Amino acid sequence: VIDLATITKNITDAVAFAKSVKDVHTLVKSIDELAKAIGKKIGANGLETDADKNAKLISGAYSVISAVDTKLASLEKKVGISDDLKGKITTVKNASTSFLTKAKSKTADLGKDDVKDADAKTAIDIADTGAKDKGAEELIKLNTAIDALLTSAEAAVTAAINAL
Amino acid sequence: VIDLATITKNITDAVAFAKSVKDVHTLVKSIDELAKAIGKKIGANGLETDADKNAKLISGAYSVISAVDTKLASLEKKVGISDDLKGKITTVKNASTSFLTKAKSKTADLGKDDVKDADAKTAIDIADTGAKDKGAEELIKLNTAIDALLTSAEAAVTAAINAL
Ligand code: NI
Ligand code: NI
Ligand code: NI
Ligand code: NI
Repeated sequence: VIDLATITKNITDAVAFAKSVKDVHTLVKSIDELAKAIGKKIGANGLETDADKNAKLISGAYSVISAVDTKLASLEKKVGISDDLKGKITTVKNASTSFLTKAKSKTADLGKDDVKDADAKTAIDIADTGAKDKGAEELIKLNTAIDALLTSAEAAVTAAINAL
Repeated sequence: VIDLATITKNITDAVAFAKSVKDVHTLVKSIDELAKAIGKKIGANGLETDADKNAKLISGAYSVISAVDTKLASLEKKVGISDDLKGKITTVKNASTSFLTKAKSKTADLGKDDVKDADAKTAIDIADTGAKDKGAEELIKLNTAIDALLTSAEAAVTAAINAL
């Protein structure tokens, strides 16, 4: 009296799902690395200060969240996910779309020839002490939503290993 | 007479190692998203063309690979890793150190007030049909090295679940 095939499939499934979620979490976290580059140039010894001219960096962030967005779109579709987890996915996807919509709507500010440090922070820096009025707020919401989904996905992996 | 607990620990350890590896592969792949942004502004409908002024975007990529490099430096140190995997990690960390070294070395090209698209491509765009002479070559190497590490890491997870 025991049971292995079903338990094995359950760990495989839960791990496969966590993989997709983890990949999305990494991408979102990575905007924090891009924010460190606001107003920075590559110099002889690493990043040094060279304020402003940030547009293409924000474009980078936008490109990354685009990929997040596309990945979640595809996750939303996976078969055999619990209603629960599908909901947590939708919350992330909504947050991601939100960020992209906000950024687009601030084209005049974020796409101009010289986006100043302050404004770049309002788009992509979650520790921004300024207004978070050009993406940052939406980025915080995304971070909260993906942290929730990842917590759930990893919980399932743990449960599937210990139900062993 | 199989030892549920040793099998369980091995799944857990292999999965935690893959988690770290996977997070590094995603950070490296993300450079491909950033490259899509070279010479693009955020516009009312998404990225649109706005040539050049790419320095801060390259800084972004630089920042991201710093994070990769740091993560691998920590991985290198994990206890209980097989010599084989350790070697596979070293190949990745070497490649990321290489990238940062090359970028730094091309400061006069990459940190100037107007880095043109072509140049940006030679740093951070692995499908660049131009020279790969300011980072791209090293980024391609990094890509190969982490793909190999990831393949190994994921193989171990599947072995660990299958050994079950
Ligand atoms: Ni300057
Ligand atoms: Ni997070
Ligand atoms: Ni322009
Ligand atoms: Ni790859």
